[PDB]
Amino acid sequence: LVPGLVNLGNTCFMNSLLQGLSACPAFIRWLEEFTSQYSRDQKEPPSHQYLSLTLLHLLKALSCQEVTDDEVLDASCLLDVLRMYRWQISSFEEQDAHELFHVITSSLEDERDGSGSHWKSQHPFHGRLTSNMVCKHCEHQSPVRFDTFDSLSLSIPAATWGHPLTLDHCLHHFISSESVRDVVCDNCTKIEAKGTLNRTTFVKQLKLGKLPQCLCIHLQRLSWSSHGTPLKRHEHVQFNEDLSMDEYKYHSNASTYLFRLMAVVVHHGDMHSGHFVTYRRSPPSARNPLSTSNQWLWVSDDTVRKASLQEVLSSSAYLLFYERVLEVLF
Amino acid sequence: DIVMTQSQKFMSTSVGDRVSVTCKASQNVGTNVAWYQQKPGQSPKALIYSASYRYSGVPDRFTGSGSGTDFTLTISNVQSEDLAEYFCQQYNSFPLTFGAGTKLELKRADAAPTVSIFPPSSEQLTSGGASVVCFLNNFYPKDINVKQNGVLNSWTDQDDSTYSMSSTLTLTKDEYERHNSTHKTSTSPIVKSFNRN
Amino acid sequence: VQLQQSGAELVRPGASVKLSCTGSGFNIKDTYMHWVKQRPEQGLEWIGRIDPANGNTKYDPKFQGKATMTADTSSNTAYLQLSSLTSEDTAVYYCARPDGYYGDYWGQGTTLTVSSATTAPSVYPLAPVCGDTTSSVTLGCLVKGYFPPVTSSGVHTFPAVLQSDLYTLSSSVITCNVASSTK
Ligand SMILES: */C(N)=[N+]1\[C@H]2CC[C@@H]1[C@H](NC(=O)c1ccc(-c3cccc(C4(C#N)CC4)c3)cc1Cl)C2
Ligand SMILES: [Zn+2]
Repeated sequence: LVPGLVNLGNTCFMNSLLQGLSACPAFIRWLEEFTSQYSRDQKEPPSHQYLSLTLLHLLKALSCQEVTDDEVLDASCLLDVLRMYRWQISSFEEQDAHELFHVITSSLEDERDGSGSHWKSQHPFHGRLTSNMVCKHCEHQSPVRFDTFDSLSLSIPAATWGHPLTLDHCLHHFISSESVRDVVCDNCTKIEAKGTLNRTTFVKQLKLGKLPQCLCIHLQRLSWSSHGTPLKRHEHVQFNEDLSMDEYKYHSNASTYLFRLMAVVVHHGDMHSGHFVTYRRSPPSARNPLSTSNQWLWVSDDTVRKASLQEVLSSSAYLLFYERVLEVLF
Repeated sequence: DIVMTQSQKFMSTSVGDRVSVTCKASQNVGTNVAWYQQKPGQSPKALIYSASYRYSGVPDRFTGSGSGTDFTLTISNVQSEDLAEYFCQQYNSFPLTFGAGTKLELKRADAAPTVSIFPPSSEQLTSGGASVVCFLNNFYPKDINVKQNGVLNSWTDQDDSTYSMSSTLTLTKDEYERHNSTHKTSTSPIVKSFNRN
Repeated sequence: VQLQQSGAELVRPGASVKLSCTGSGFNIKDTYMHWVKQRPEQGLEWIGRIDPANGNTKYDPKFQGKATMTADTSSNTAYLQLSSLTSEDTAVYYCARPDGYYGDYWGQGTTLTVSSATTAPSVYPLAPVCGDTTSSVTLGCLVKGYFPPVTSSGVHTFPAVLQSDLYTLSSSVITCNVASSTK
């Protein structure tokens, strides 16, 4: 049992996300850590943490049982604090669970930068990509260039052979990078007779450098047609409860990076009828707070329902919330 | 285009063996390879998709593995149902190229062939023909080499399990009577004789 | 539930042909369909891909100006058209419909053969009479030069070989028993 969240009208892009975030215990602990961290010898006091305390207040209530039977919470307080930051919704496509995830993370970085005299920890969704290039003709490679992410936003590939789509396919499609042409190579010492070794073709190599504690994967199901009309991807992408991320590592080593599914945000319907909804694990009890559960839930604003894993895995995922786990035992 | 290269066109196995068929890609094809099975006289059967996922009805014996550029299909606790041709298929890029195909084969203790040759039948000479034939029967290691132009070879698919072959020359009447004058297990050839009378 | 195909046939080089595939427990409009060529040395070759719900067809560019893909919904049938044939086009052609739970559906093969052809053979025994009884000895026979496909222990039979625009075959073990053919 978890408490529901009220939604009169346009607030279910936040309810669905809040049910997903509250299913990531590492994100909750980071908030308890982030909202209580400070430095002793500093002379400036820390800037106030309206968002991270409001977000922690909600997510901690969404990771316990409902405090009175069948209670329904009200997260409108969080809408008000996000408007104290730089954010207002202008159009309908900003009522997006993925857009809000970036509005929240971006605003938590504001709270982090706003207390710069005190060490505040970095949030567990943060990770890095590594750009790299290798010369086809001489195997020489470039220094790495870094890029940062809070979610792996994956474009959904077009069908070649009619095999089912997998999260492996969408992830590889995102990291897979092309051959490049007309590029000078210094190990080849090329251009022309101005050096004396064998314009070349490179291969771009994009892989994962820092893998986050909480991994957010986004399927780009909502896009626009050629001529200004909404395009929705309905194709099922097959995902699993346990996810190996070793095939995407930059570093060539044997240590394993493994993730366990915590929640799935789903988008149902189309225009007028469209709705965001969330599958999530049930939170552990105040006894055994440390041992997570294997009973899933389906949460739709004020409505909460028990769900089977077959139901979660057969859904049409929009956001997949994975959390780093060490070994397979469950 | 994508070139899909499998290592060996034939691969030997025991009956309860662990076999791994391998494939090398031209470049990174992501996870997008599928493995097919084909028994002789039948159409292909898809086994694995997305490099490692199985279809319905595919036994736990079949493990797909690999990412990007190198891939392997593994059959462990092999069964007598698994002797067939095996293909890889890439569907990352058009065209949807296939591999070359590996026939996996059942091994027993080695055996040398038994040989025969037969001169042209009178029905040939009485109609102008003069073809001569060789039989190369029941060799176990499949490899051979046998001896000019006018030649034809034909191989059986291995049975008891063993291979067998026919070979022949196709001469005409006058030139046959005018010009009258190996295997893995042997150091020397054993081709028999015919001369005349 | 089958993905049924048309039978085989022969034509001369330079002609043009059409092949057919039809469903039996599904509507081909639901999902994409492929055609692939198979022959023993060059192997399996994908020729193209059709979305039977519309006219969209994607080809391998080696076939693009020589193969042609069509379909019809009410007859639940897709067609592959082949133009200006040569001996290199002699092959078996499959249709394919993908599935997400089961493996993809393939049909029974459609063989296609081209040559400047018909010929019924004469069979020639292979007894080594002038040899020696040495028992543990073997015999056989052959059928020479046929076109276009021809009719117990101890026996082995070798597959047919195109001598030159006609077939030859032999088997090993006179007693032969062990209008295509006309015994
Ligand atoms: C509760 N969850 N519901 C009410 C509030 C939020 C939703 C309902 N809104 C939508 O379902 C909604 C939101 C956003 C899009 C969207 C996002 C991004 C891109 C697009 C595209 C455009 N334009 C390309 C389609 C659409 C769609 C929907 Cl249906 C109301
Ligand atoms: Zn170079």
